Amino acid sequence: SGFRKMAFPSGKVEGCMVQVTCGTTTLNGLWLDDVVYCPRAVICPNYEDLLIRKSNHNFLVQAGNVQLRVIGHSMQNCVLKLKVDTANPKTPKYKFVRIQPGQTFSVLACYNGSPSGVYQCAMRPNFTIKGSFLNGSAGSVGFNIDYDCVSFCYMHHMELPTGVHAGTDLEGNFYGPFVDRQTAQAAGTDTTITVNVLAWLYAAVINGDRWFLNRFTTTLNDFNLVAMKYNYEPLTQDHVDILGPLSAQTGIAVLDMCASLKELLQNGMNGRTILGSALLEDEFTPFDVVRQCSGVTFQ
Amino acid sequence: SGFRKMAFPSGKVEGCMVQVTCGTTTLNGLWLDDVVYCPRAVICTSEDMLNPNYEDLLIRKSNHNFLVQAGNVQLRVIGHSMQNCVLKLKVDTANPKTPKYKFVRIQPGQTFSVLACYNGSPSGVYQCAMRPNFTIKGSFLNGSAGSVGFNIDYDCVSFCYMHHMELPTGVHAGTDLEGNFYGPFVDRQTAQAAGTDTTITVNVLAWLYAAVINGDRWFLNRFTTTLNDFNLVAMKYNYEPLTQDHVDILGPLSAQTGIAVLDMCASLKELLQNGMNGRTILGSALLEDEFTPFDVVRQCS
Amino acid sequence: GVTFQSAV
Repeated sequence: SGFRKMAFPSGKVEGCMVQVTCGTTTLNGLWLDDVVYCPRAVICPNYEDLLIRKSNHNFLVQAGNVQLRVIGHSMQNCVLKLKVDTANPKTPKYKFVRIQPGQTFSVLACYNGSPSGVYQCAMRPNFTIKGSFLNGSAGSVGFNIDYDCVSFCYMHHMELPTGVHAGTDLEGNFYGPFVDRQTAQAAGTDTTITVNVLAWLYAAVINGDRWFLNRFTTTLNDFNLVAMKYNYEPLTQDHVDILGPLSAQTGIAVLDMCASLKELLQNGMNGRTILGSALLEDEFTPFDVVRQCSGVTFQ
Repeated sequence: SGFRKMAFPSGKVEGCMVQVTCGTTTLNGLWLDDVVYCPRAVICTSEDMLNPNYEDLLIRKSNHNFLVQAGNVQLRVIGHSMQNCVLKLKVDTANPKTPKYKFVRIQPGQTFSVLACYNGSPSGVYQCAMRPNFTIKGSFLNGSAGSVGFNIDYDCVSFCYMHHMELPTGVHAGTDLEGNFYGPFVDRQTAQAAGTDTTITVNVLAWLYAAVINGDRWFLNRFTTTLNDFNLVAMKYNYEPLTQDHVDILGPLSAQTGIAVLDMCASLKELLQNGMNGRTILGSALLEDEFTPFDVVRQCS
Repeated sequence: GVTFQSAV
């Protein structure tokens, strides 16, 4: 029993974090095989291309107490790739993936190359993440573990004026309409991740919290008409399919649960809580609920 | 900026987790140097879990009755002893991944990270607090016993919790790493109930300070209170008493924000009476009590 | 309703 915001175990990623320094700028790097990935702003309208006329020795890469020898450098989108002379012996089985809005991941927040904390975050519909980051955190990474594989999906770059965060995938492509320069940028209107809310209502039912179940059912089209009016993401048939397991495991068909959620939006919670929350939680995916409630492990 | 339930990176603990089996019973163990620590209930039979006599059960065991597996490697048990509710299995190999560590017994209100494991393998990491009634509100399934809670301030892993059981309300009970239960609980499946839980007041105040640090002031008011009057109000909402120690502990956050501790207490009194009226604080619509004053300083600027 | 959380 119980249900917590649960991150993936971070050990495989901790052994990849290093410190990257160029001039007076220091941030974090991700050391995989014989390349260190970091935000290209470490070399800093900046002409990043014109600025990389530095030598390999201009980039100081420190893994713990060891200095890594940089033997090449190149830029890919907003990420710098530092080639080093030693492959990371701790490199896990991994790949780079670009996630979709609504998908969650674990963030290993790092400073000066040292991991400091781990938490779960969701890619918001407006392509920000509601992270917890201070100066020096650029280059911290986000990841999921699929089976045995670390899928890296996020590299942290900056904080927007509302205090939410923006970054790239590991190929340097920003999530959202953002750029890595000091210009006026704002988080767009955000929406609620409907399929995740339903997933969390299933988690609630699995944990015996059922007061919001009702006799009513609905259709995908009828639910979406109401939900769009409350700035909820549309629910697609794909979402219905993905919730299939939880719908079966609880006896609440997705559209039956949709009628419960439909009522929660129009009527509020009437002073009750669900799983210890007084708002509708939308940063658990259907897979997040399955992994936590069935005890899936990673080796 | 931002404020999240932030756990410690779990790698230093992941490298200590093993699987312990005795007969048909399996749980997790904590392999530090040449000792594997695990709940002594691994030696119970499914039949006798109401009134196990652990001394009697343990003396009937041989070292070779304990199957200890680190990954695909089987560790050889060369000795065993019981300390309170924890079994200590001596093995012939010191764990090469043993971090710098210590054992600490924590007080209610303290937080820690939990590495929930099954069959010696990690499932996830989350933050938890020792509740005033000495339970923890964990996320644990059958086979999670032997998972540990820990902090890693600086370079040292401080182990403070080993998981044993789930109570009928769905919250959890376990021990420190010397095998002493938190709270009045015992390693028996006899009927046990958690006392009424209360809210960790000093943590709520710390979290309001985190909210002000992150630029939110809507809940402040012009009033101050006395310590005793605040405690009279707080008790009526099943909040823990606030002591002068707690007031002292909040001194730093009080200085960083310019809001005196008893001024923040008067704001909490008003929040208890009014609720949030559709607003949120740090992304929550209720008053959060599992961040300590130390946690806030660790996370905030 | 108290449960050890070993596995059997």
